[PDB]
Formats: sequence, C-alpha cells, structure tokens
Amino acid sequence: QVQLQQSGAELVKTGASLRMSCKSSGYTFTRFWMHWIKQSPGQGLEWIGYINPSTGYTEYNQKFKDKATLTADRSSTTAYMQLISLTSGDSAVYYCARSDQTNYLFPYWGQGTLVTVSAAKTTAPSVYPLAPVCGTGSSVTLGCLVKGYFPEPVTLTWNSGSLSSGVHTFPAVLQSDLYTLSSSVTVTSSTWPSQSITCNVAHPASSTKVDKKIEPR
Amino acid sequence: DVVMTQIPLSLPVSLGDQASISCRSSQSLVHSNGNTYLHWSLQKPGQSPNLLIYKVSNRFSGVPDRFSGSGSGTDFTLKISRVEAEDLGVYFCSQSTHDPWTFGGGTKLEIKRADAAPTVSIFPPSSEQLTSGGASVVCFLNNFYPKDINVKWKIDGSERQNGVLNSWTDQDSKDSTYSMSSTLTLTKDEYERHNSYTCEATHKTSTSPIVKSFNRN
Amino acid sequence: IQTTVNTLSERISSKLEQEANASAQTKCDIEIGNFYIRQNHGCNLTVKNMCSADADAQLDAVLSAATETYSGLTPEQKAYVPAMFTAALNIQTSVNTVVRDFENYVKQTCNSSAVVDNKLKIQNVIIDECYGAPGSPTNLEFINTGSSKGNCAIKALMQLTTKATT
Repeated sequence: QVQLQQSGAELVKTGASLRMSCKSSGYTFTRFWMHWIKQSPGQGLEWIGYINPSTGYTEYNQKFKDKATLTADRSSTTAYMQLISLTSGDSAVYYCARSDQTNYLFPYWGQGTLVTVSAAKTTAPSVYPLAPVCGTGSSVTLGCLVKGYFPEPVTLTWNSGSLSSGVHTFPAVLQSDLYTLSSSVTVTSSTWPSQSITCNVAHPASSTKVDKKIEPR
Repeated sequence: DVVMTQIPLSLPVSLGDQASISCRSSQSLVHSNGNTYLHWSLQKPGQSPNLLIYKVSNRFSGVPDRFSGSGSGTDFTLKISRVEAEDLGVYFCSQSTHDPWTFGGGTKLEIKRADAAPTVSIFPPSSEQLTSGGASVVCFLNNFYPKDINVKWKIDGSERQNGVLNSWTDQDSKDSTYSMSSTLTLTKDEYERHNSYTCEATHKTSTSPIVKSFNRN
Repeated sequence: IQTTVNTLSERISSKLEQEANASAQTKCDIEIGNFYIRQNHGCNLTVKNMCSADADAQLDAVLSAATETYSGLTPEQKAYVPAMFTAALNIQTSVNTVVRDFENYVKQTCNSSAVVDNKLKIQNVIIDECYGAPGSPTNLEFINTGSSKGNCAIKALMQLTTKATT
C-alpha cells in the first residue's frame, strides 16, 4: 500500500533556508513522479513543481522557480524540497504528492509538513487543568488550557488517547507570538471524580511533555 | 495562470439531499491529445486532499457511484447524491491541462441538521495558574447548530470586551454539530477586584441569552 | 523488412507498457523536437509518444524488444545483422555475440554522464542515412520514451534499423 511520510513541522528564521523530506514506500519509487503543493491560508492550493525520481528531471511553477528546489534520493526512496529566502508569506502547509501513471493526477498525498517563518523564539506551554465550579447534573464536563506556547503544533490526548469520544480539542490562537489552545471532554457524572481523567499535553518543539490529572474543585 | 473559479463558496445540505458544486475556468481545458484534464478533490478537516473524480467524469478507486462529474470546455459541475455526514469538507476543482496546474478556492459542504442549543460550561481559573500570577476564565459552548453564534463576557454585569479570545471547531463528522471555546484572560490582581464572572451566549434556539456564571469564592 | 520494423515497434510499445508502465497518453519529460535524416532516400519519419518515468526499465525494455525481434528472424536473414551493426556502430561482431555487444553498447553509451545529466526538454534526433524503394517508401518511427536515457537506446537501435534498408 502506498505511503508518503513527510517530515515534522518546522520553525525557521526569516531569510534562512530549510529542506523538508517525504519518504515513500509500498510502490516502486522510480516508477511514478513526485509533485509538491503549497496550502497557505492567504493563497489557496498552489502547485509548486514535480520531479522524476529516476532521472532527476524536474519542472517548476514560474511562481516558485526561485523559491523551491526539488531533489530525490533513490537509495532511501525519499524526495526533498528545499525552500530558500524564507519570508512570512512562505508560512504554510506543504504537501508531497505521488503521480498517477500518466503524470496528470495526484492520487496519493502526504500528511503535510507545517512551515512557520518567524524570528520569534520557541516557548514551552503551560498546562492548566479546568475542573467545574465548587458546587450537579448527570454528565460533568472537564477542560484543559494550554497557554503561551510557540511554535505549532501541540498534541493533546485524554488518558493516552483511550478516552476519545465526547471530546472537543479546539484550534490554537496566535497572540503576540504565543499560541493558546484548549480541549473539553464530557462524560457521565458517575465516571468523574470516581474515575480520574488526565490531560496529556505535548510540545515537541520546546521538547516538553506534561500529564495533568483533574481533581475536584 | 489558468484561473479556476468555484460557485458557491459554501453549501448547506441535508442528509439524503443532493449537492451541486460548479467550477468555471478561464480557458478551455481540452488538450492537444483530446483529453479534458479537470478533477475534483475533497479535503476534510485535518486531512490531506483525496481525489474523487478525474478527467471530468471518471470516479477514483473506491469512490461511490453517487459522486459524478459533468461538463466540458470551461463549465463543469460535481453532483453528490444522497449526502452523508462523512461528506462534509472542502471540495476543490483543479486542472492539469495547462502548466502551471491550478486549483479553485474550494466549496465548503455544511451538513444541515435539527437545531441544537449549546451545553455551556464555565471554568474559573485554576489555582495552578493563579500561582503563576495570571487569570484566564474559560467557557465552553459545545454541540450546537447552526454555526452562527456570539458570546458576550461580563464582569459584575458590565460587558468586558478586552482580553477575550475565541476558537471554533469545524463541523463534527458524526453528529454535525458546532463547538466554541472562549477564554477571558486578566492579571491576577484585576481578577480579584470583582465578584461575578458571566458567560452570555445568544443563539437561534433561544432568544433569551444562555447564561452561565459563578461568584468568586 | 518493413514488417520486421513494424513488429519491433509493437514489441517496444508493448514492453514499455508492461515493464516501464508506459502508455500513449503519458506526459513526457523529454519531447522529440526535430527528427530528420542527413541523406533521405525514401523514408517517412514519424514520432510516437509512449512515455513513462522509469528510464532504467525503459532501456531494458528496448533491449528485450530488440533481442526477441532479432531472435525471431531466420538464420539466413539473421546473418545480415553483424554487417549492418558495424556500419552504424563501427564495432566488429558475429551472429552469436551480436545480442550482447548491442546490450553493452547501449548500457555503456546511455549511462554516460552526458546522457543521464541531460535535462534538455526538447531534444532532436539526427540519423545520417535511410534507404527506401521508390514505389514503397520505408516507414521510420522514433518511439519517444520520455527520457534521455530511454531515447538514447531508441536512437542506438534506430541506427541499426536504418542500416538494414541500405
């Protein structure tokens, strides 16, 4: 089965450069082309260019001819894209996509590599558990605030991802170079506080990893 | 260089209903060889785009027959018969007849459902945050429909407008509801100069604002 | 002789399809620009696009096609090849060693730095001589593989094909 595994999110300074990767498996690397696509919020989906992993032949979008450079290593069945002279407008999600036989379609897309272009400095989150008011119904709700971190992303689970239903993890919000994220989880009042609930926050960038039980208030 | 334009920007559709999405291009998408290389992709929230239909009419591996595409030259339409909740996402028309390849802005598929009043839960700032010297009052408004909502914060009856910082989830693929988080952040000192903190949400389900508050200590 | 060339053309096209995953409507990286001959004596030149991505698989396909076309020939007709091999490639050989001498030539010449590094999109093909009868012109067809390495193997074979006529 086809698999495109792109590299993790990247924070890099303005005017700098970076090289993201995309490792393919489950098909003949040299048999199909690899394309690259940019998904910004300002501009939509933009096609960057393609590379023939066998011959190394590449074609680029006029708009990205100076920005992106595509290479490929047959040895490790991975394809790379190098971005140069990074600016704020380069901050977007970048996709590696494998071609169909004809090289007119993109059947298979990677998970995406998040790029963040800021001279802002990496900051760890602060995980605050949100239990209800001191003073009930038949289905209590618990929360978890993730304050003042940078850059994206963070991963949040409940009891190592076992508790997954009745959950709402909200998108982060940027404010003065600091993100803020939250998540709510709802279970029957029979469950909590009789059964403890942990908030499993993680921020690979600053390399922190926290576990927060939610005790009654 | 070839501009793809989609109408509408979004479309509310009920279960079992049909959905229609148009896509117009600036040039004809017919190619020297005679093929019209226009395709339809669906990107769900969080995921990468998946190819649904290619070269106008043809369905892709494992696409139900209830997806079909039509049109020629510049005007095309995608029809989704018998809509399921899983179909929600952003549908992109794209072309590969002319280099550079281009995408449309996309059409977001909202799934209609019965009205749903939000379960509003307010959370005073945790003592572990008060220890850090800050005070954030979080309020969750979960599982509601329609999307349209606004949340007024209040301190001792007076409308607090500064420090509010909201977040919305995408539509839930299971029950097709919407959820929102609202965080009101202050300094610890300013938090302790007042008595009550209230979370007032107005919604189509009730003209009477939904009120959830607590008194300090 | 025209039928041999036409069988060959099917054997290339069919092997590029099954081994290198080629097809008639696959976008070619390399496109054939000009395909002419220096001294043409009744040959019509066309270009057929059977393109793919894997150049290594293409090259092996062009050999396997040429090898089985050659071995399909009768020993009397097969004895004509060593002579026309030397005319084009100026290397001596003999009926039994031709099948490999050709492979060596292709695998060496088409893996040259010049060939593999060639990102020139529009490429030309220039053969020097092609003979053909007045009442029956010969139909020559450069199968575009979509890569410098594959097209190299086609042009190396093309040069043998053209010597058979003359």
